[PDB]
Amino acid sequence: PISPIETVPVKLKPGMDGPKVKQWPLTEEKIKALVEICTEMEKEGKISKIGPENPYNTPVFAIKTKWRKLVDFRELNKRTQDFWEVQLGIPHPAGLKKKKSVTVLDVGDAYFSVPLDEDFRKYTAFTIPSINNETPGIRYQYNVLPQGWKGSPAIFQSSMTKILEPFAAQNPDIVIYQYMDDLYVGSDLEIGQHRTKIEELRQHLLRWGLTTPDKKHQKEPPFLWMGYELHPDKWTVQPIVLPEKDSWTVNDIQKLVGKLNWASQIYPGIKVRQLSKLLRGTKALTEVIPLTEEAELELAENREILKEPVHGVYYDPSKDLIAEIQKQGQGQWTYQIYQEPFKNLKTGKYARMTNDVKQLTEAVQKITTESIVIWGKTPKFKLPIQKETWETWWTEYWQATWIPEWEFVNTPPLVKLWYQLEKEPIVGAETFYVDGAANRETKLGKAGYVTNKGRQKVVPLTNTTNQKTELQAIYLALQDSGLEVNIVTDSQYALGIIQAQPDKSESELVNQIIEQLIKKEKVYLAWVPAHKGIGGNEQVDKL
Amino acid sequence: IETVPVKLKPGMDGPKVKQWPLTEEKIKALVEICTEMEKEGKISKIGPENPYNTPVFAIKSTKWRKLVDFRELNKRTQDFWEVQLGIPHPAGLKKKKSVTVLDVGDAYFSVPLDEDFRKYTAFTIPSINNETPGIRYQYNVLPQGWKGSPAIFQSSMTKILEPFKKQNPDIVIYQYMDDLYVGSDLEIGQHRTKIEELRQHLLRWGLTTPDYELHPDKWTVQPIVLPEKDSWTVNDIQKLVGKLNWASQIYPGIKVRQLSKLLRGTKALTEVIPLTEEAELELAENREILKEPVHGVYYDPSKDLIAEIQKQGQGQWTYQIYQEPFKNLKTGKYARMRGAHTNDVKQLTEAVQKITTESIVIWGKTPKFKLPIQKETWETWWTEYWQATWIPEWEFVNTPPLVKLWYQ
Ligand SMILES: CCC(=O)N(C)CCOc1cc(Cl)ccc1Oc1cccn2cc(C#N)cc12
Ligand SMILES: [Mg+2]
Repeated sequence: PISPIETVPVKLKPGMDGPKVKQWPLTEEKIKALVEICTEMEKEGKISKIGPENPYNTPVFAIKTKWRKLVDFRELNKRTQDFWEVQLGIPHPAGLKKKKSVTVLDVGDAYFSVPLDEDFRKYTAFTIPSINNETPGIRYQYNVLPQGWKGSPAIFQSSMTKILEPFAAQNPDIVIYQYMDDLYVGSDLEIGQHRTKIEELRQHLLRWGLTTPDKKHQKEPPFLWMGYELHPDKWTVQPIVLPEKDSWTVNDIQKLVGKLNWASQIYPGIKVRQLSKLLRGTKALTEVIPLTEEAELELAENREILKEPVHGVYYDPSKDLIAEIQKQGQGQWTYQIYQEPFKNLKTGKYARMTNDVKQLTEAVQKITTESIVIWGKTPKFKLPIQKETWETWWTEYWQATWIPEWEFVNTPPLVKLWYQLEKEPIVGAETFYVDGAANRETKLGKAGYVTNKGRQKVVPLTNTTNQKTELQAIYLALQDSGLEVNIVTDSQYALGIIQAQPDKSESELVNQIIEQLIKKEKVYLAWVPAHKGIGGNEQVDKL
Repeated sequence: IETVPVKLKPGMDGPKVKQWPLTEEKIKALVEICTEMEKEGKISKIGPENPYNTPVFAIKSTKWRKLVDFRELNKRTQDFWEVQLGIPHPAGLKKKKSVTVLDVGDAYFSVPLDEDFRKYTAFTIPSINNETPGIRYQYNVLPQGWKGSPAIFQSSMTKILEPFKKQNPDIVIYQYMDDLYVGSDLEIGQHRTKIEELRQHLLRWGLTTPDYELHPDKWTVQPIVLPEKDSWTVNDIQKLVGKLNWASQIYPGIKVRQLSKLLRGTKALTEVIPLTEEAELELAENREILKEPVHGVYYDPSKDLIAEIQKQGQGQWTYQIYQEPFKNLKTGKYARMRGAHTNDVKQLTEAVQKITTESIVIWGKTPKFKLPIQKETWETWWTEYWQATWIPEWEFVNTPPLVKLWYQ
């Protein structure tokens, strides 16, 4: 019940007054069950009865083998100061250590067990109607953390934390995790000692006014906690079920791709590429979207890896931490986090929002951040790239980039750079003076070149853009050239794309250019100011 | 001692910046530091009724220092430390032949902080895996890193430095945050002596100081240099014209038409075109405009300073500090000379700190950096080589430069 805990002082947001909300009378049958419960928790000191001296007020409702009392504190919540933010996010099972025993304890009636700051109790007042509605109303306030109030979770937390401290000191061999209204207590003491200490905790708590489950009612493993299966030596996601439907709604696609990523912390190889390409189409809310063909293969592959159940181990800090990365295709990567070879701590995927290597770097970041969060260190990495490849790319990349200690793993699809541009123009190679263009309104375009040997081309283009033709120009010079070619363009856009050494794209143009560049033996690409009058006479022909 | 009351800019609420997660090694270091500091009154544990927060980090000799990032709280109290208690910036510090930087942040830790202000200095030591709520402190004394601390303490500082200033009327002394910059035109050896005098003098008055030798004589806008070469090619002319054209955005007096006419006929890139006199005069006429400095280039103190850094390869970084595009107030270069000892993020971080130190000396303000690095990467590894007490503001670029040699 209400505890000898010291209250946390609360005040209202600056220059605000307490709620003075309206109370429209309700069912006479309701008004009955309300007072039956309302004066049964007054006798327990959770509420009191005050006169009309206080002007604030809030509304109260009923809901249902019995009834239950509810107070929409929305108007008060908007008016009370902000607090420390109740912890955002959850401990990941991958980052717990195997303890010989773990007991779960849920505190009964938590918020009602903690006193509410005295000089802020006036702002919790409500009125129970007198049926006749002209008959007078009985006024109550709260003496404890009201249900669903803004301050309740955060004050409750700090009361619990404080109450734990005296026991945490007498017993440094046990480990209490806090989560909302639960306590999770592990220990590596023989099951007799551990069961003795659990009862020591319950009694401790009970003397602070926090009821808690007896050994008879202490939950038994595996534990069904926050969508996980917590076995005393293994963890897994709870059973995940994917529907076989004919039609699919926007919402139905949202709920599916969620249950899949969820599954991907521990089921390796899961993909969501084509499945989500669909929702990205429009912001439709409940429109029906035809399952596309590629998506269908993805869902079939996901269904296959989900058919068998997969488990992860927990963390042992004495054994180092490893992360391994696989490329999957079309900008999809998978990785595993483990300490020994036959069970993973957890798994996951990265996706491209680009060069094959850049993406890898971004994935090593994603993992690195996640490791720091979950375990407090970074992994050593096993990576599908030759050290000489990496050293070449970063030394020449315009961003600074960091690569924690890593090792090469000769497990394809290896990650490679597919072509490199020449640093200086090629002697004994034809030089191409490309350009391109189009008309905003007309949407027709022209691309061509003019080489030093006097060769010249122009190709008409429909449904093109000043930028899409500037890349067509380059593709023309690659189609019509020997194994060594010098190309010259006035388009920074096109120079930018090619210099980025992209490995693939959705733009099929760029893919063809890539297959040309991988085919060529030596290409030097060079940039000159547009409309400056040096060999750019090729813009006249395209113009 | 009485507490200087600190009001915030009206309509501003205190900082609410989420705390980054940290390696276990650094959490452990922070818990150590704070247990000590709480023991000495410097900070106190606070409850949930305090909703503010300010990130904390751990940096480094062979010992861990705490470093609080008060960037948000500083902007939210700017009147207090810039308008109300402002510390004027000496325009002659940049002209000294030598400037040593002295850490004096330890002076603050004795001075109490206004009781009604402490709530906004909240910070949190995080926990691994979210296993526990987080340990919450707030400061009871002027905190290192806050801009109000030095402003509050300048009275005491002006007094403590009076005997030294009278004895050494030519030595300049500026206080930015937790550091004194002392410039002299003495011989390096005299300078280091005068500095140990000031250290001893500060020690005689109860100010501890532990244990960068900057030289703002070589600090200007460095000039853009065309490549000099014995022979010139079709391609060379083409790089050369491109560089000159971009400079036109800076010196509109770049006269180059006798070069465009140079190779008018589509020629191979390797064609070694010869030199025209009419052309070569447009090249010497242009190299001269390159020696002179810009026109209109002044420091507007109403505006913010902007730094852009480019990676150059082989351990070389270039930088420009400007306020408006193309009107450079200063440009320069950095080079870390330790291979098999230095890596990219170390260089960018040392670069960032040298540019800030320069900027404090020249202007008493810090620039906002345009960093060439992935946001998440930088938010993970900057503390590993951060050695300064302040933190400038930053943002990240994703568009690369056109020609890096355009700046060196
Ligand atoms: C089934 C348990 C098991 O046996 N192991 C080896 C996992 C380690 O879990 C803990 C370790 C320590 Cl040191 C203390 C407490 C531990 O329990 C939990 C930690 C986090 C969240 N929780 C939610 C529930 C439920 N419902 C229980 C736990
Ligand atoms: Mg913090």
